[PDB]
Amino acid sequence: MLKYIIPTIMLMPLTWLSKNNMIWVNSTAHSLLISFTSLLLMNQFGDNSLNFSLLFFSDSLSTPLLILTMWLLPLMLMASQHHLSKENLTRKKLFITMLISLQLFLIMTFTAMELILFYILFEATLVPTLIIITRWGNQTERLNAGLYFLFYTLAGSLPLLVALIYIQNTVGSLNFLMLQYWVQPVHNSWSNVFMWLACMMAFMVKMPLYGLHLWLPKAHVEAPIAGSMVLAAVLLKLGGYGMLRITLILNPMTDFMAYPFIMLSLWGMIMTSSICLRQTDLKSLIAYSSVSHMALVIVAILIQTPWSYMGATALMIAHGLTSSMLFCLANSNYERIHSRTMILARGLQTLLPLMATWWLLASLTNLALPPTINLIGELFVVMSTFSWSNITIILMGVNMVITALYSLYMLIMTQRGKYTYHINNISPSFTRENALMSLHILPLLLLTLNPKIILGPL
Amino acid sequence: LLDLIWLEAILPKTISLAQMKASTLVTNQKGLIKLYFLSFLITILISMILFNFHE
Amino acid sequence: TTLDPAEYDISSETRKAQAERLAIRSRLKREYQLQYYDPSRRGVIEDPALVRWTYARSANIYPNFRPNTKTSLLGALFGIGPLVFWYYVFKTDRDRKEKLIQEGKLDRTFNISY
Amino acid sequence: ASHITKDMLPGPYPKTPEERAAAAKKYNMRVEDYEPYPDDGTGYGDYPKLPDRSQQERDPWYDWDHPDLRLNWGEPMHWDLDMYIRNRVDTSPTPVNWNLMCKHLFGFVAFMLFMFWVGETYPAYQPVGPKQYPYNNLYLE
Amino acid sequence: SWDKDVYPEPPRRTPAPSPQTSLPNPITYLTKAFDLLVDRPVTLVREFIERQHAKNKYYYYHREFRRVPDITECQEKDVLCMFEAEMQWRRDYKVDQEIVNIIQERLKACQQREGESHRQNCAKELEQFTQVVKAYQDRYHDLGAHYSARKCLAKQKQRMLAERKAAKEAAAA
Amino acid sequence: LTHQQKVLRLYKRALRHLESWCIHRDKYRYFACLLRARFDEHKNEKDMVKATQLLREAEEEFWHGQHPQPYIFPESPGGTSYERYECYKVPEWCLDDWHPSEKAMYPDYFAKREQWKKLRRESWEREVKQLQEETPVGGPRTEALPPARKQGDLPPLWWHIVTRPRE
Repeated sequence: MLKYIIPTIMLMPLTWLSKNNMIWVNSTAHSLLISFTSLLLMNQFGDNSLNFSLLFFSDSLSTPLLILTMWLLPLMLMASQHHLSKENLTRKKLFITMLISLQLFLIMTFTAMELILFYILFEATLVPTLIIITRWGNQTERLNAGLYFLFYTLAGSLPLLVALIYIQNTVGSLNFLMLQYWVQPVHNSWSNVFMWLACMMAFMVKMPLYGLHLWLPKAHVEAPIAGSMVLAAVLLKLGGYGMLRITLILNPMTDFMAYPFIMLSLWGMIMTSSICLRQTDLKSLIAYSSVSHMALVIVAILIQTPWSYMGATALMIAHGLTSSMLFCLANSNYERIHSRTMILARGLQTLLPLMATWWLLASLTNLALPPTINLIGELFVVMSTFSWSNITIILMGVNMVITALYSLYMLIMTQRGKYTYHINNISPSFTRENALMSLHILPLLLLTLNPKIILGPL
Repeated sequence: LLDLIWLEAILPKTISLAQMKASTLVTNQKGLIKLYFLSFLITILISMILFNFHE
Repeated sequence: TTLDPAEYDISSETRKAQAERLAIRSRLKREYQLQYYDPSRRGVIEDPALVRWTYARSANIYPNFRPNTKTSLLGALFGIGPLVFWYYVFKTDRDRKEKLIQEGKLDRTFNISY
Repeated sequence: ASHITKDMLPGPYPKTPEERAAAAKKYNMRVEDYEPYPDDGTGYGDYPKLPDRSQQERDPWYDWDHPDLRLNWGEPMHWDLDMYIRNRVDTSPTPVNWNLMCKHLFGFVAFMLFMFWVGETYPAYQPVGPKQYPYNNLYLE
Repeated sequence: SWDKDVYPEPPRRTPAPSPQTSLPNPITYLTKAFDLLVDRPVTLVREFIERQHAKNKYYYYHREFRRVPDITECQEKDVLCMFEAEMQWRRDYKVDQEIVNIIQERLKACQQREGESHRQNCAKELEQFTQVVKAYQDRYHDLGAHYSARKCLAKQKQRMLAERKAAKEAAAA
Repeated sequence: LTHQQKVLRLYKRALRHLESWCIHRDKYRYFACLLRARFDEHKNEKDMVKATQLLREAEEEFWHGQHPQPYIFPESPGGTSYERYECYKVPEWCLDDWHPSEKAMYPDYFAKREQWKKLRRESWEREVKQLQEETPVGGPRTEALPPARKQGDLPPLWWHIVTRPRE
């Protein structure tokens, strides 16, 4: 990034500098203008490689992943205005500035040129997220969930510093990923277990295994104004990608102990989606979908040898757009009925006809209907771990079975009637309610034409 | 019955483990200026007997 | 086959004074219909049978919980149980599969993928 | 926002007549077959004193149900017992188990002994001697 | 277009005539009418662009690179010369993907052109293609170091096993 | 469920499950009094187990041989095309928000809308006044007085009085 960070910091003395209620239109206007400039110099060529400027950028060359990070500040301000507009303007100016302040560090992350520039920016978050969790929620179990969001992420990430500083004075210096041409291999020892294990375990705490997922239906269940950092917290989970930067090199020959991470995350996949069909909180229904087919990448990274990196990259931004919109489907239809209980919202599909398509074309991407960005992602993972052992088609096939019965159970609960109650629920899904529900499927099915833009090196 | 129990049993045991031992160290420091100084002397003698400290 | 389901039995006069259990539900329905009809409500009724259904299922299982039994320690036959078995399979493959791959050949000439 | 009798407590012998009903009218006067004694199997954290479980079950099938909403569509006031398996599960059939369905496929399980043989059209049986001799005899001539 | 040696086919060899009867054949009604209805809006318009596109021309050139260093250079702690030996190397693996794409389409060429026999005829494809793919994954495909693509850190060392193990340790070859 | 109408709810289905078993029309009709003849055995006697053995042995030969997929009267609790009219389903009072030039159509129906609401908006000074009086404490089923002693308005007004018509 030459200057993408330099205009997006200039967004920040624009909000408080403005007038009265113009502060919504002034921020969303200029924030869309970066989306040309974000595309502009990037997506260049392309054959080994694009080192970009200096010690501040390797341009996120083979993993683009960053254009999606820049949609969101002009996607969340139109989403958050539903129940925020009762507070003071002095705090309404705050909640826009820390949200930009979350996008600032993510921009120097994903590119980062190093491994120690990564960590200090990998941990430069979690302060502006925690402010959106504790203040601006609903009734309690915010505060323990504000502490479960810490102390998993921070307990794991401190043994990175013990190992990353250990590499910096062992073999040259880690400062470049392109001074990683000289790499000594890492054999089987009793100290080289822990060098592999401490460097890996801090990434498992964000993209969860079946164990230690205990913080993920805490922060997403009790959640800000209209999914306002919940859209950010789904990117941030897939923004722990850096295992793709590390483990491709830098102990390349330890598959010897991959097996307690395979079987835990391959049997957990078939169970943690099965454990959600009896959910009664609607925002906790989606929160376990995000566990399951995110954890398919963990058996797609540790199994090396691409035709998996074809798919493991496409799955990071598969439900980057899907699981964002599902939260937006549930951040809407809560402004009208004030419960997230899935029982209560019946009698629907007659009252709001125009958003019936927005339910289905969401839930038709988990069924995934092969010409999308989804079953071009899974069917490379399926054809990859087939070549590990043939038996893995069974568990991953039953993964495809249960999530078919799982996604429709959220659709079919709205196809009932007679509504019994509800003198409220009048608002016929206004112009904003369809606009921020659009711009999700409009790039999602568009990129299926030429999805060579979404591919690794590979 | 499992996901909220035997993953929630082992790690939030540690919350109730340290606060079991964060009570034995203010409620046994209950004043007793007579008993500060009887316990400084045990510390000053056990440094003589234990290890490297004279060597 | 799941279940019997006991659609006829006897009465008359086993505890004939059991009546006015309907007086409970008629009281609720007289409470509900007087609540449900009004000219200006614009919103749902609370109906805390739902509130006691979620909150006694979401929370209030772990403050309830004591490990006094072994049927809650049964989970080692269910949690760590099958996860033992999947490790036993996968290291018999990729080892028996491995020796055949090195000692001798099994795949053909046109196996570029993989 | 209701705090008094929000949910259950560590029961189910905390003077059960005070529970149903202070609120949560599962029982009328703690003799209704749904007094909050039913902690079936103590030691599990699931279902405490709990105006809740092992109550009579298997299926509000939403039949005639003419009091009002009654069943599953129309939402009566306080009748939730255990759900999410009961908006798709029904009542008793005609006969009983007599598992003739495994006996129905048992007819071909006996005809798996007919999978051992062949089905050659010409000729018939001739199963008693070596005159059959499936393949050819001598050479050219 | 292209050159036919890269993409071969036999002639056309298309029979003809064979009427032999005064039975009413609809083939004279079909091709003698409908070919003219498409001939006007296609051939006249394509020619109209063809002069309009020949009004001016635009140029783009062949892009041929420079190959001075090759393989075993250089010393271990060097970066610069061991960058060029990977820029050498990665171009020698994107290209060697596509030569397998060419020979595979050659296999697609015969089989839809013969179809009926398709096995005992054309004599060449199943012999040529399986002497190229069997010459693919040996020494040119890091199986299974294909993840990092391991340019010259492992591309030589399959081929070290093709020298240090092969051709001497066969006992006694 | 009284013992008087205990046989009657079984008597309606005893012939109803029979007619799904016949093939002719008279085959049912020749069996009409023939089925009535066994039912006319015990006519007038006590109400105790002296006469409960009509019912206590009616479990056999009724449940035994009970309706092998009978006729179902398709507009019913069960049976096909019973609750099928649901794509329309009559969403009554969905006419709150329009942003008009869509309230242009039906100028007389919107004229008549505001007229009927006076009975709905103003009946609580009268109906709810006696509702605390006519219902003593917590008694059984909550129908009002059937004229409400001057004008029944309604009590079920207007959700049961103007409810959804079928088509």
